[PDB]
Amino acid sequence: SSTKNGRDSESKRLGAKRADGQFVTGGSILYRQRGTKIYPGENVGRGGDDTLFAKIDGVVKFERKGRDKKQVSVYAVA
Amino acid sequence: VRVNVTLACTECGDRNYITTKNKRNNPERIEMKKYCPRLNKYTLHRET
Amino acid sequence: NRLKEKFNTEVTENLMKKFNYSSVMEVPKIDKIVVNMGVGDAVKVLDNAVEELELITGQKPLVTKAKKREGMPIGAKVTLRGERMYEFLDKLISVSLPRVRDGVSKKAFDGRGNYTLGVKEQLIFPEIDYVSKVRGMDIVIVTTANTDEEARELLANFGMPF
Amino acid sequence: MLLPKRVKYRRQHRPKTTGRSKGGNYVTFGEFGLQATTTSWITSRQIESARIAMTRYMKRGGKVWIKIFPHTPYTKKPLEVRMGAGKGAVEGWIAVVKPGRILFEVAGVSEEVAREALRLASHKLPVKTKFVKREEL
Amino acid sequence: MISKIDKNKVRLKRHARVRTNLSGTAEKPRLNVYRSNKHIYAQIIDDNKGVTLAQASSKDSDIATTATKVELATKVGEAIAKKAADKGIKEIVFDRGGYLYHGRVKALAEAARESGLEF
RNA sequence: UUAUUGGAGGUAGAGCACUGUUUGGACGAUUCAGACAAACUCCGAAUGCCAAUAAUU
RNA sequence: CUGGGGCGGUCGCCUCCUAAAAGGUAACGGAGGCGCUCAAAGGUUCCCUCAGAAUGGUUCAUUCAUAGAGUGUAAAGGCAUAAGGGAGCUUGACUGCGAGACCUACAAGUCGAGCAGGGUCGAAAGACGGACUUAGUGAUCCGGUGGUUCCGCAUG
RNA sequence: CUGGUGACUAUAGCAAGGAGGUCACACCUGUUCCCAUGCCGAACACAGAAGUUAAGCUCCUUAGCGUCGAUGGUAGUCGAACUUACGUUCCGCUAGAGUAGAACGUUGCCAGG
Ligand SMILES: [Mg+2]
Ligand SMILES: [Mg+2]
Ligand SMILES: [Mg+2]
Ligand SMILES: [Mg+2]
Ligand SMILES: [Mg+2]
Ligand SMILES: [Mg+2]
Ligand SMILES: [Mg+2]
Ligand SMILES: [Mg+2]
Ligand SMILES: [Mg+2]
Ligand SMILES: [Mg+2]
Ligand SMILES: [Mg+2]
Ligand SMILES: [Mg+2]
Ligand SMILES: [Mg+2]
Ligand SMILES: [Mg+2]
Ligand SMILES: [Mg+2]
Ligand SMILES: [Mg+2]
Ligand SMILES: [Mg+2]
Ligand SMILES: [Zn+2]
Repeated sequence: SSTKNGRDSESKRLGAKRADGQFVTGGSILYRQRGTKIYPGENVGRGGDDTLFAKIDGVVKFERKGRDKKQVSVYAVA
Repeated sequence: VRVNVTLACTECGDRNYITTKNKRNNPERIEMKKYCPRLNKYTLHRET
Repeated sequence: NRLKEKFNTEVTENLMKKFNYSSVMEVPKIDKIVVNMGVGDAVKVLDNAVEELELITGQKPLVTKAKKREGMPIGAKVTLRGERMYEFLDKLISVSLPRVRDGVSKKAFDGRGNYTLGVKEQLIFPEIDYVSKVRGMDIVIVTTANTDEEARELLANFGMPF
Repeated sequence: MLLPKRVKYRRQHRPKTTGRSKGGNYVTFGEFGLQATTTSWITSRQIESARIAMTRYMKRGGKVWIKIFPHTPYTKKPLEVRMGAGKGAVEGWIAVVKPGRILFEVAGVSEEVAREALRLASHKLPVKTKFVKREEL
Repeated sequence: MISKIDKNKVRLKRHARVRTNLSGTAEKPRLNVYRSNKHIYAQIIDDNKGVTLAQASSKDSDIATTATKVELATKVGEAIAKKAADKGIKEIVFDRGGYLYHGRVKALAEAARESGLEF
C-alpha cells in the first residue's frame, strides 16, 4: 500500500551559540530554546521566543541556579 | 479572528491601523484610542 | 449570643475537665459551619435555592459551579462565624431540629472533628413557612478539636440530642 | 506468556542482541532455573512449547515461573513484494535473551525431576542453556 | 480539625514573588519593611553586597510612645529618612515586604517619601 | 595538533522516580519481590563539540 | 517523485523519534498536527493555587496532595518567579527606528538591548512594540482603494 | 541568644518525641474609622490590649522516610592489535546500582540583649 507518514518540519538549530568563558558583544545570542531550559542570568535578556541574549559586552558564564535549573550570565571584562 | 478591519482617525486621512475581529462577537464598529503621528497624540480611531 | 456565653463559661470548664488539658486553647472551639444548599438542577430552581438560603442564614449565599458542563452554577453555600454562627446554631438546635424528628445522629463524624448534619427538608428550619420541595441542604460543623470524640460533648453542651 | 494486552507503538525498532544479559540473571522465585548461555530472539510460541513440555513432565504438583515476556513486536512484509512502501504489519512477539538470563524457574519437585523437565523444555528453545540452582555463597 | 495558617510564611512567599524583580543597588538601595502585630521595622539594604546601611523601628526607644501603629509607622518612615540622609542615600526602591501597600506599610512609605527619600 | 581549565548536551550503559508493558506473592487500589522500552528517565559515561591562555606546527 | 514504468500514495508549513549526549543529517522509515483563534484568551497592578484519594453528609466540610491539574489547539520543550486561576483599570494587538547576534546558496526567516515621540497600568522601582514558546502561509507582474511639500512631454 | 534580611545543589527538608515565652514573635478580643469577602472581619485592613503557651515559632535528643555519598569492582567506551566470532586482547577514561559513611545546617551584614 502506502505510508501515511513522511512529514517533518525544518530543524530549528537550537542550543548554545556562545561558549562559557567567551567574550561577546551586546545583543549576541547566547542560547536558542523552547521554554526556559536555561534561564536568563546577570546582564542577560530573554527574548519573545525565549532566546537568551547578552545585554552588555562581557564574558559568558553558564552557572547553576537552585537544584535542577541553569542560568547564563554576562560579566563586564575588567 | 474573522475579518480584517481598518480604523480611521477623525483628523488624519491615513488608515494606518488595520487589525482583526470576529464579526459575530463584535458586529458593532469597534473603536479604540491609538497614537496618531500627524497629530502627535492619541486620538479615537474608529472602524471603517 | 447566649450560646457563646455558655461556651465561654459552662462548656469550657466541663470540656476542660472531661478531656484533661493544660491550657484553655486545647479546649475545643468549633471553628464554623457551612450551610451548603446543593441544587443539582440545570436551571429558576437556583433562584429559589438562593432565596431560601438567604432566608435561613440572613446573609447572601455564593452560587457554586461545577468543576467538570463547566461554569454551570450547581451548588450554593453560606458561611457563618461568631455571632451569626452561635445564633444560627441555637435556632437550629432549639427550634428546627425538634421540628423535624428525633435528634441528630452520633456516627456522622468526618473522623477528625467535623460533624456533618444534613437536614432533609427546607421546612424544618423556622423560615420559609409559606415552598417548592425538599432540598438536601447539609449543615457541616467544623471544630478545633483534633479527635472525633472531643466534639460530642461540645455539641451536647450546646444542646444536641445525641 | 503470549503477548502484551496493548502497546503504545506497534512498529518498533528491533532490539540490539549483542552484549550480556542486563538483569534477571539469578533464580529468585523457585529452586532451579534454566540459564541461557547463547543469545537469540525468543518468540511466544517457543515459550509456550517449552512451558507445556516442562509442566507436562512435572505432572503438575510443582510451580513454574516464566521469567521472560515477549514485549517486542516484530513485523513482516507480505510475500513477494518489492522493497519500500512503508513498514510491514506485526507478525509476532519476541523477547531478547542474552547469556546469563534465567528463562524459567521451577519449585516443588525433586532435583532430578527439575533437571529432566528443564532439559525437555530447553530442546524447544533456540538457545543453549544450563541447569542452575538458587545461588548461595 | 481546623489547622491555622501562619501569616509570616504566607507573606514570605509573597515577598519572594515581590523580590524576584526588585533588588537594592548602591545607587538605588532597597527599603525593606517587616511588620508584626505590634511593631513595624524598617531596613535599608544593598542586595549586591548583602549589607544594611540604615535601620529604624517602632520598638526603638526613640519613638515608642502611646500612638497608633500607623503613627508609629510614620515615625519609623521619618527616622529611616533621617538615617538615609545621614548616610548620603538619595533615591531608593521600596520593598513592601510582601504586605499590601495599605495601612501601616503605606504610611511608613508616605512618611519616608514626604521626608526626603525618593521612590 | 596537544596539555590544562571552563562550559553546553541526555547517546552507550544503567534504572524503574514518571508514562506504558509484564511475572509471582500479600492485604483489602496498595504493598513485597523480579523484569521490558526509538518516540520512558531518579540517573549517566567514553568520545565528539564550543571556547580561554603554554608547546609544537 | 517512484527499489523499472503504470496504478496507488505524495508535493508547502509545524512537533516528536530515527539522529550515534553541540549543530546538522536520508529512505514510498515510525507517529501526529496546520492553512486558525481571542476585543480578551492582549497590557498592567493586586490577589490566589491544582488533579486525585480517604473520610463524613438527601455541591459542602476536614485531612493529606511537588503538581500525578491546567496551560484555546498537535507534539516537544517549559511553567507553582507560576507561563495555571480571579478581579480592578486599560488598549503597548503604539509611531520613527535600531548597536549587535542567530539562521542562511539566494530570496527570505529570527532575536534584540537601547534612543526619540506620545501613552496605559502601578504608591513607586518598573512592565508593556500582542498571545508560555515553536505551525495558522504565497514572490513578481497587473489591477482596485486611501493619502501624498514628488513627476506630469510649450505653459496652467 | 533572639529577630530582620541575604548567600549556599534538602549535608539545610519531612517524622517522632520532649523543653519556653522577661522583652520579642504568635495565638487572641473586637469592628468605629482606612480597607475587606463573587458569602462570611476565615483571609486582607484597622484599633488594641482580657488572657495563653495550646498551636505556629525557638530549643534539645533520635538517622525513621527523604537528601548527600566514597573506596573497590562491574557495564559502557576513546585509541591500538587481532578478527567476522551475538567477538578476543592491550591501554586510558570510567558509570548506574549497591556498600561504608555524612547529615537533625554553614555563613554575611543590621538591631536588640
Ligand atoms: Mg526537525
Ligand atoms: Mg509572540
Ligand atoms: Mg534489578
Ligand atoms: Mg540501552
Ligand atoms: Mg512487573
Ligand atoms: Mg517482563
Ligand atoms: Mg533512553
Ligand atoms: Mg516501479
Ligand atoms: Mg495517483
Ligand atoms: Mg553527536
Ligand atoms: Mg543533536
Ligand atoms: Mg498530517
Ligand atoms: Mg491541510
Ligand atoms: Mg495566572
Ligand atoms: Mg499573558
Ligand atoms: Mg503638450
Ligand atoms: Mg503639460
Ligand atoms: Zn489618526
